[PDB]
Amino acid sequence: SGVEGAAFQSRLPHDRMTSQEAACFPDIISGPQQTQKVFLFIRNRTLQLWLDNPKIQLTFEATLQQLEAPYNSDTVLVHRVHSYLERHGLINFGIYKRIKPLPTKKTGKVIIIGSGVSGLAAARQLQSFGMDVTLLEARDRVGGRVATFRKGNYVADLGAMVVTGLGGNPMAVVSKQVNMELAKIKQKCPLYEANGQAVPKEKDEMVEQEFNRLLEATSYLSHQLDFNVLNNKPVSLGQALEVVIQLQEKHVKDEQIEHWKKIVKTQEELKELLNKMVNLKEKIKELHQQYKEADITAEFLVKSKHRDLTALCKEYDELAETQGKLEEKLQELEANPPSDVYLSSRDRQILDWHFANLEFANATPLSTLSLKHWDQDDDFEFTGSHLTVRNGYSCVPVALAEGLDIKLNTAVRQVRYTASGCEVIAVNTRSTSQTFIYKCDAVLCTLPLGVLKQQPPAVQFVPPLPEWKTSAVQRMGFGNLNKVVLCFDRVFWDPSVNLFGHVGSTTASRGELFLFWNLYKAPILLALVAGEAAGIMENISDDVIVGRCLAILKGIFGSSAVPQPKETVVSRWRADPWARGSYSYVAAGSSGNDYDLMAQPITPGPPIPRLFFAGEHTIRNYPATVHGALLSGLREAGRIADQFLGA
Ligand SMILES: Cc1cc2nc3c(=O)[nH]c(=O)nc-3n(C[C@H](O)[C@H](O)[C@H](O)COP(=O)(O)OP(=O)(O)OC[C@H]3O[C@@H](n4cnc5c(N)ncnc54)[C@H](O)[C@@H]3O)c2cc1C
Ligand SMILES: O=CCCc1cc(F)cc(F)c1OCc1ccccc1
Repeated sequence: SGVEGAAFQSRLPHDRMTSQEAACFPDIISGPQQTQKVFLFIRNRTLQLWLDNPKIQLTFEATLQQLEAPYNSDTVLVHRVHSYLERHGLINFGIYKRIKPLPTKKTGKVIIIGSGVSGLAAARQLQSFGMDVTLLEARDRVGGRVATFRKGNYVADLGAMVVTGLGGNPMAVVSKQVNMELAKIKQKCPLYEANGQAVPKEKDEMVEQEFNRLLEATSYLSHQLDFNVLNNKPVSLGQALEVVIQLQEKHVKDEQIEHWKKIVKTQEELKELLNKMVNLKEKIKELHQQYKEADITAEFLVKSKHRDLTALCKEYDELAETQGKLEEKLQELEANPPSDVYLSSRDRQILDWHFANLEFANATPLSTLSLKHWDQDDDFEFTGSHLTVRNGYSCVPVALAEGLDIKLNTAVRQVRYTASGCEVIAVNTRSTSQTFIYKCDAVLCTLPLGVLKQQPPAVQFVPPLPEWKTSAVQRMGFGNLNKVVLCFDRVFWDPSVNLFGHVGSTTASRGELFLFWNLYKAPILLALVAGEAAGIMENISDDVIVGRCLAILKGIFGSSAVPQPKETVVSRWRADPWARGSYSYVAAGSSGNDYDLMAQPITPGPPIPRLFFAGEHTIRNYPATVHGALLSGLREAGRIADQFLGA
């Protein structure tokens, strides 16, 4: 349906109130059911008006004018619902044409640290709400971990590049607003072994299905058998995977043992039977000779010796009847051995590609992921196919930056917060002698988790952050993932596949250049460096790592088919001082709850909150994504306005 679709697109149940709405509308939840349904229709229709045209501000008046009778008669309730949706960034978010120009006198000063998607999303909200907002950004550009390389006709994303399903995804709104060219990813992904040979289809399917089985077994271990703690330590996904593989190997060795036992027993029966048949020949050879050694006692002696001879001969033919039914049982047993091994050496390498793919998705070696919680956010996945941004994902933060007071090359060094306000201290990255002091009423920190983890600290908080916050910072995972960009003047790969895989020769290096992406107008290939390889490869110069790419590609397509690239770029996110990694993951011994702790604002001791937090590491249901960063900025903007302008 139409207004039901609007609730779904806003990640809301179309036919009941959320807890958040119950808090804000307690008179509605406690009142008659009929009025609750009116509430839900006003809410849903208001979201639909916005989602149907997110390029213009949806005002209260225009909401009222487009509601049909009887709904356009309860002016007060319509206003209450519009205001709530607006305050929480469910309408009039992103970048859109303002109908009401900005209030000329501001109310409250907010310093936002970092001009990534989360800081930008919050900044636009707070500016719309009539506050004085300034973003301090250490880089010479906005976007943070959205970072697009552009040169000539080449476009390639070094950070985020994939939009997950559009159903429920706020990026569907921003896409319309910014005019992103999205293109669905084709799922075919042929694999090539380290020698460049294609993986045959049957081995590809067999190994993939085994990967799915192994992973489902860890989830059974975790969520049915509750094997999540061992020797007082949290079990990791990698650890659980090693256990389920050990049991598969045990199973192979057992069935092998059973099979050898069947062989041996059959051999022993034949050995015994032949020995018995041997003695029966000796017994018949002795009688057959006493049949030639030969009257009335003689005419009856032949009858008796022929009766005796041919009975042993019937005994012997019957034993040769069992002899065949045994050595034919032996013959098919030797021809039907069970498997020698669980995984052939090549099978294992292929299985390690699927593990590498998973270390890509989580940005970290599997031995670091929480067995119990590594996929705690699964239930919030959007619907629809995934897409890539053909024109470069930087179009989003560049569009969101329009009209904001953004200070580039301005690196925050110290954040001071008291019950009387805040001071942010920063230095000019092009001239670190120049120092700046920003006074404000509230600080919104969107620093990446990697920066918050840095010891000694990059940014100093005065007073120091509370232990409950720093230990959550310490527990949470912050992974790494890198990309080699190869720009050619000609397409030598299969233009109709967006993905192909390189199967590494060893487990430890399985994430090295394991996945290639064909996404762009110009002849560009992105290769991923995942897992353990991601951090280690940053120590390799561009030319050497490009050379290793070219060797892989020369193996797949032929040495003469691969020309030298015209431009190359290599990300080093861990070594990047303004990121120190790629994105959070649920580390063994962490949980979704640490994401809630990260989102919690700080209040100076006895008072009102001063220091606020946004960023991909602060949103439990959508971590490590652009949409989660965006949602987190909208959330903190609502919280800050509630504090400084009233709920
Ligand atoms: C390699 C890679 C691949 C990814 N794959 C995807 C994908 O395809 N799709 C997806 O949805 N997500 C993906 N992600 C994740 C997504 O890009 C991030 O989750 C999101 O961009 C983070 O936004 P943020 O605002 O939380 O942080 P950021 O974008 O990092 O914003 C923080 C900002 O603070 C700035 N800053 C740092 N230190 C200071 C300081 N001292 N003073 C001032 N400013 C400072 C930084 O420069 C930055 O601009 C990927 C990320 C990477 C790096
Ligand atoms: O390039 C960036 C990938 C990072 C990433 C981190 C997430 F936490 C969730 C994502 F959706 C995601 O991006 C697309 C993706 C989806 C599934 C598996 C792998 C990647």
